[PDB]
Amino acid sequence: SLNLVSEQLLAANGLKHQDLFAILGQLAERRLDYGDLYFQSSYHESWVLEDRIIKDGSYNIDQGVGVRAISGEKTGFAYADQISLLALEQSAQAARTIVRDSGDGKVQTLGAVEHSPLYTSQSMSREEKLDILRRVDKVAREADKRVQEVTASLSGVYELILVAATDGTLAADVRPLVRLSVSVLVEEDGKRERGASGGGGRFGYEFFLADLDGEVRADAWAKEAVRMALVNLSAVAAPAGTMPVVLGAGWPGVLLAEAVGHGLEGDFNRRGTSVFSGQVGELVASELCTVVDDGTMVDRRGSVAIDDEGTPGQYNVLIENGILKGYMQDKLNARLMGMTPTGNGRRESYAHLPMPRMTNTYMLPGKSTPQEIIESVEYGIYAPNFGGGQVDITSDKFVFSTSEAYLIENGKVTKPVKGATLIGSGIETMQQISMVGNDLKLDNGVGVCGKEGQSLPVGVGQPTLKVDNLTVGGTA
Amino acid sequence: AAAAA
Amino acid sequence: VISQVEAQRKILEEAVSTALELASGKSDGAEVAVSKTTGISVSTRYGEVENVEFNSDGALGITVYHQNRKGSASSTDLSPQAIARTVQAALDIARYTSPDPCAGVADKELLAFDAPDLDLFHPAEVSPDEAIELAARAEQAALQADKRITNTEGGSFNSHYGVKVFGNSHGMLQGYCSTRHSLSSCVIAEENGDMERDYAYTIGRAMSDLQTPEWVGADCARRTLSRLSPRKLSTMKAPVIFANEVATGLFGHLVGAIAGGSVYRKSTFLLDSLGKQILPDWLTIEEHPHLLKGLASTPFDSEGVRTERRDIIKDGILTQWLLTSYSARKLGLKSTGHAGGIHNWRIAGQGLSFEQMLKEMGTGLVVTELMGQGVSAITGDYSRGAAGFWVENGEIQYPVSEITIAGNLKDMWRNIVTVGNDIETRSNIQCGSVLLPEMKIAGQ
Ligand code: NA
Ligand code: NA
Ligand SMILES: [Zn+2]
Repeated sequence: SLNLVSEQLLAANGLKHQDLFAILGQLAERRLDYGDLYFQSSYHESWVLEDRIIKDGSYNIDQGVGVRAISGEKTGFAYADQISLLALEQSAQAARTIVRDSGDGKVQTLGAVEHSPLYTSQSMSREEKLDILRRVDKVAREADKRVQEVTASLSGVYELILVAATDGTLAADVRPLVRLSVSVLVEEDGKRERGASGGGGRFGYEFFLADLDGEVRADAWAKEAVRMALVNLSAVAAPAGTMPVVLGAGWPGVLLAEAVGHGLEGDFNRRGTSVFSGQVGELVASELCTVVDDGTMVDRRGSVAIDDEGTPGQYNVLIENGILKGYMQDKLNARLMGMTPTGNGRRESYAHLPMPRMTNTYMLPGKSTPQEIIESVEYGIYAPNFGGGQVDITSDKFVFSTSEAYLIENGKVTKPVKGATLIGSGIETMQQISMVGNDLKLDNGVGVCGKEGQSLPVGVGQPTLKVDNLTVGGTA
Repeated sequence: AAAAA
Repeated sequence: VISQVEAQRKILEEAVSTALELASGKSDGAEVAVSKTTGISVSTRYGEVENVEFNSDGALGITVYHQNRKGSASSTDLSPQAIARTVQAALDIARYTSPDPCAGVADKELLAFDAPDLDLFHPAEVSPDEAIELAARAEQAALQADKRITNTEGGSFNSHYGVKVFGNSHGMLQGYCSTRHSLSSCVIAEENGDMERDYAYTIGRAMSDLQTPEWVGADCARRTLSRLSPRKLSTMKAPVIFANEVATGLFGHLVGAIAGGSVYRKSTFLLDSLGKQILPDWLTIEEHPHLLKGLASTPFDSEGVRTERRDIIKDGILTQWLLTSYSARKLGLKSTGHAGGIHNWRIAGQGLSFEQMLKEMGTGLVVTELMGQGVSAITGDYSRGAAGFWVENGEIQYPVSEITIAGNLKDMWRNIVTVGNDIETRSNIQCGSVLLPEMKIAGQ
């Protein structure tokens, strides 16, 4: 696997392992803690169905090398949209100017080690791909006469990476990723609404024609987009104020993944700018709460067989029975905090710097049934789906908008309600969790996380859970 | 610090 | 720098001509866009260099058309062999997509064959050390302001130049150069265990248009200290002022609601509002695509179509949609030159300062920062997280946070009371603060 990637990224571009030694040597002329070379090539394809036809398709290619020189807090960085000896030399000579002082030159010998495989290394025909989209269109339109528009898309990426560093690290990965997305519009008596579904992971397109609880997966997802659209078409104004909120299993995990997960990234905590800074050993959550970030999940969108620094993905317990245990790291922030790498050093591409980032972030299951949770609420909201939102990790605020939600009245789910924005404090919200369900699920393969302008594929999850008090931004 | 589906 | 840029421009013009000629024998039409961006991005921490990043980014994109079938491809490699591969990839896709008569190269009569020079290019030779000193001065000025500033997210400085060339199979081939420079800082203050963060910035096409580093740091400290010890308001109904910096975004929600893509699909709450008075009868929104040095000025849109001076809103009335070639064709209309977005919006003040607006409102909420999504394109429903200040007796009393503001855009826009003379001048849309009579505030 290292051999196969090396042939494509190095040998095919006129490079050998001794060229890596020479360029790392150029970096180590300066007084540095670390330097690395990061090689990448990818191909992306898409196909889109709309207005009952195959309307569009695209094919996008990128390739390049990025070079870093690191001393304490400091990083110098340069890169090129090509893989060649000249690009490496120019990039290294720019990056190393971060420090003027001479170094001892003593790098560690490059040596690769094994890691666990987490995903495979046209697999389907063009007409078979397009038949997935045609099937989604047919099933969605057949589901209800009010369905007027359907947009369905297929996206696929095949990515190769290789990293070599002054600490001896030599590592490679082969990364597939596919996504099916469906959006529908419904109309009745001049009123219109929309609904959406989809997912995927690190495998081929055949996943979309496999079984999901007795039906073809693509059919199930087409029907779900229609179901969502019709709920929204019927929904009435949401109430306003502080009340109990039951968050559904799966994608609603984005709210705490974002608020708490970003809060526990090591860059913020090393600088002291997170509300969680210096709090290891303290009760930051209800004793019912255990939160993990898990890079090891076979075939998942959010997983990392290695991260972008060559560190294998790990199962990291962040909060355990309410107690803060520690932080997600990259190599730079681990050194400065006196800690070790965790498998969280990720970069959008060769043209961007790595930093501490999430993989698959989720809360562990507890002892309550979802029915028991709903039956405990006299008046509140049940929120099984969200769009997106935003967080402030310094003052500890999150803001997330519902995409499917209902009143709870006298222990029963009742009327569907319109998009409402929930706002609160991450720590206070975790301390308000009084019931944790036995029904853990992750999202279907849809997560996108942004930090400092860099977007990455991630996972989120949780069981059903009860927040005793949370501010709901409705109108009624 | 902004996520979505 | 100027010799480097002209060398890049020649290479890019050749890349466009090469791609079009390779496409010409095997397609009915084609569109090609290329760009190159180069510069530096630096940061500081406690006034010392932190990051130094050298930027160099290229891109080529092509769309081809045959029998009304479309296909697209892109590459960051601009070698002739990579261009050839990219053209072939787009042609291969268009063999399999379906005929769609609204797709195709923009109408020849609308193209900017002789595009105007809008003076967007003002290069600077700033060394990494010079860049670091500007960022350090800004961060240091903020940190020195007050002993309650106990942490930092750093100083930042960016300086870049770009070149863009567009061509198509009607014979258009035009390009232009541009620059952008910016300077910012962000610090953290604390009071009684509660931390807050805020930032300040300056931006321009020329270095000599920027505020000083000391101005940036002073503004950053002022903003950050003003946030300390906020209250969470109780649930209520009250008047709301959108401060200038968020009022621009309030008008910004119009763009999605009048975009041709949403109009032809019937996915906008303004579907039945062309020619209707949706804003106050004294309010006009002016678009100015050809302002010299303008932050969002452009000599042609992303399809090569000419950009025009237009009043999108005139005396409260919605006068037009924002169309591209495809959405115009769906509606039986012509492109309005909006492929890639809007091009400098201007809204005049009605005479009052911010202070005078506080006095008029008397008691109510000022919002200065908004968070989250929370705006429905199809219904107009609005619910966003907010931070700002509570006002009583015409005076700011304390900062507030952890609240939402909610309403519907149709009612919010129609009932605007006034717009201030305190114009925000660093953005695409430029206006002052905006007073609304009532919103639903959710809190305790
Ligand atoms: Na393992
Ligand atoms: Na031709
Ligand atoms: Zn995120």
